[PDB]
Amino acid sequence: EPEFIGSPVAADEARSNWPKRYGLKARCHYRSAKVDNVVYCLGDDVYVKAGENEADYIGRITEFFEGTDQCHYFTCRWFFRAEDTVINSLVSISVDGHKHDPRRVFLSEEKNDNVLDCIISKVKIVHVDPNMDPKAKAQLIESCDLYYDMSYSVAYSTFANISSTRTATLLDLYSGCGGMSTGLCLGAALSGLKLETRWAVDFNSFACQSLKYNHPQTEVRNEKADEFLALLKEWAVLCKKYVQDVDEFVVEKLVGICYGGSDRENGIYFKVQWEGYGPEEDTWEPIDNLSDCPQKIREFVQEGHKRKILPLPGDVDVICGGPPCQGKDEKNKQMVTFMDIVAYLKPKYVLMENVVDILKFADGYLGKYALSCLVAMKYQARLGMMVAGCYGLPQFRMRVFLWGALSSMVLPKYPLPTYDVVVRGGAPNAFSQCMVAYDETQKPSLKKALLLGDAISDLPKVQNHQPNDVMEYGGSPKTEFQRYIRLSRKDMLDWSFGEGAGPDEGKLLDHQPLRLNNDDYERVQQIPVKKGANFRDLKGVRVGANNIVEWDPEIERVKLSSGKPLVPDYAMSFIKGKSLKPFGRLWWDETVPTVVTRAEPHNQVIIHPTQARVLTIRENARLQGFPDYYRLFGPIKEKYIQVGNAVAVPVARALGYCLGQAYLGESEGSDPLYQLPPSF
Ligand SMILES: Nc1ncnc2c1ncn2[C@@H]1O[C@H](CSCC[C@H](N)C(=O)O)[C@@H](O)[C@H]1O
Repeated sequence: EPEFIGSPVAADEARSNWPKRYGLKARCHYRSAKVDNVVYCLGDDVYVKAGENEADYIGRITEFFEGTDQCHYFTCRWFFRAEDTVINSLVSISVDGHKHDPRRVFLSEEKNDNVLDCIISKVKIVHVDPNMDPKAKAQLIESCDLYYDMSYSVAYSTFANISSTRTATLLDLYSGCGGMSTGLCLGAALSGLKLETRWAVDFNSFACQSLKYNHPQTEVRNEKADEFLALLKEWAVLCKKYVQDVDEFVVEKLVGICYGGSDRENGIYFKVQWEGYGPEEDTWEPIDNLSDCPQKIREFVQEGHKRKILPLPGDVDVICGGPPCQGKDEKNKQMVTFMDIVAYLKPKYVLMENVVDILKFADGYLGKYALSCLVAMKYQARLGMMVAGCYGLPQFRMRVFLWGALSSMVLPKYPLPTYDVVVRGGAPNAFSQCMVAYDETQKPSLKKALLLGDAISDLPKVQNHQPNDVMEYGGSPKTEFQRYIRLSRKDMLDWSFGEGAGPDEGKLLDHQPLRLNNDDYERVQQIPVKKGANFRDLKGVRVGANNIVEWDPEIERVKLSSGKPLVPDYAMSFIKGKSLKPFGRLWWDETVPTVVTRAEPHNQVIIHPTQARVLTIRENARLQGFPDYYRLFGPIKEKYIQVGNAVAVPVARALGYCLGQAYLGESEGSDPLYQLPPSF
C-alpha cells in the first residue's frame, strides 16, 4: 500500500547513477514501489495525478527514492499529448485526411518528483520507428495503450525523431523575387548540395519577371496558390491519361497550361499559337474548347511531363513559403493554402517565413496552426526566430522560420548569429524560447555590427531623376561587405547559368530612387545634411512638453514654386509631434530597423545621408543583402516593393546551409542550433 517495496537500495550506484540529491534528497533509492495492489518497477509507463480537473500526466519512471524528509517519492520523465505542447487547442485541426491521433505522444526529457500516492495506474506506452510496414505499425498500434514516434522538446517547439554532385528540387511559393529561394540555393552549395528552384509561384507579374530573369531555368508561375494547386491536381490526372500504360483559325501548337485566374471559368486552359500569328496574338482556351486533337494535348503533356514543367508529389525535395496572411479565419487562407499544397506534394523538407506576429496575434493561432498541421502529417518540425542583422545586415529584422523535415530525413537546425548585433527578444510568451542567439557564451563574432556606411559606401552619386537601370560603379568596392556584395554568380555560386558567366557582369543595376514630385523634391532640398535631419529643420519650428511641432510665429509659411507649402500639415500632426521620420535623413553609422516595401520620405527617415534623394532601390537591395547582380524589373515603386517584402538573403542563405547538411545527413543530433564554418 502506501509505500516502497524493498530490496537493496542498490548499495550505491545510486549516486553514480543520479547524484543530484546526494549533494530532491535521497536517504536511498528503490527499483520497485508498491501502490495499492500493484508494484511499479523502473521504465514502467504510468498515469500520474495532475491538479484537480487537469489531465493525468504520463511518465516513464526514472527515480524511486527515499528522500530525506522521510517521504517516499518517485520521479518520472514526462510524456506529451499534442494538446500539452505549444500547440494546445490546435489538435482540433485537420489537413486533408490528416488528424491528430488521440493516443499518440511525444517524449520530453522533463521530469518532476511526486509522492507515490499519485500513481493512478500504469500504462503501456509502445515505441514506434519510421521504418516499418503495413501492420508492423498496425500491429503495434492496434496492440497498445499509446505510442510515441518522436520527442517534443520545448526549446524550439521541436518535434523530432527519437530512438528509444547532388541535386534536390525546390518549390518557392509566394516567391516574390525569390530572395529566400536564391539564398537557400546559395547555402545549399556550401553544404555541397545542388538545390534548384525548379518552380516558383507568385501572382505579381513583376516579382515573377525579376525572379525568372535571375533564374532563367526555373518554371515561374504567375498566378494564385489556389489556382496553382487546382491546376496541380488536374495535371496529375492528365499524366495518368497520356503518359504510358493507358491510364478559319487553326491552332498550331500549345505553349502553356493553367487554371484560369482572370480567365476565371475555373477550368484548365491552354495557351494557343496559331498559324500566321505571333506570340502576341496568342490566347487561353478552355480544354474542352479544344477539339479531339490528341497530338496537340497528348504531345503537350507527354513532353511537359518529361520536362517536369510541373511538380508531382514524388518530385519536390524542399519547399519554402512566405504566405502573407496579412492581418479564427479572415483571409489568411493563404497560410492555410500553403499547408494544403504541402499536404499534396509531401516535400522532404518544408520551410516557412513569416512576420513575428504570427505568434503574437492571438497567441500564435496561425503559428500553432502551421506547427500543428506540420506534425499532423507526421513531419519533423521546429521553429525559431531569426534576426537579419545577426547575419551581417545593417538592420534588425526579426522573423519566424518553420522547419518541416520528413520522418525519413534529418531535421535542419538553425544557424547561430554571425554578427554582434544586440538582440533583445520581443520574445512573446508561448514562443519565448524559440529564438536563435547566444545566451551568454562569449561566442566571439566581433563581426562589428554592420552600419549603413559599410553597406552603401561605394555608390556613384545620383540624383532624384535617374532613369537608367544599368549604370557603372566607376569605383572599387571599399569595405569587406561591399567587396562581398558584388561578386560573380560564379563566386557566390548562383550557378543558375550553365557554368558560363551571367548577364550584367560587373554592371550596376537598379540604382535609382523613386522620383519625388517637385514639391517633395524641394522639401528634401532644404533638409539639412546634419546627422539628425528632420523637417524640424525648416522654416517654422517648435518646442514644448511634446517637442510638438507648432509653427513659430513671426515667420509665415512659405511657397514651393507650386505654392504648396514646405511643411504639409500632416507632418506636424504625427505622434502629435515626435522628432519623427518625416523628411528625415540617415547617417552612415545609422541602421534601419527594417527595410520597408515602400520608400517615400513622408514618414520614414528614408532619404540618403548626403545625396538629397531617397535611398535608391539598389541601396535597399544591399540593405536587404541582395547580391548586386540581382536584376529587378517593373515600375520603380513595384521593385521597391519586390525588395521590401523579401526575406533577407544572408539569413535565408544560412538556412540553405544548415538544410544542405541535413539533406545529405551530416550533423549532430538534438541540437537546436548550428554554427557556420567559414562566413556561411
Ligand atoms: N494569393 C496569392 N497567390 C500567390 N502569391 C501571393 C498571394 N498573395 C500573396 N502572394 C505573394 O506574397 C508575396 C509577399 S512575401 C514574398 C517574400 C519572398 N519570400 C521573397 O523575399 O522573395 C508576394 O510576392 C506575392 O507574390
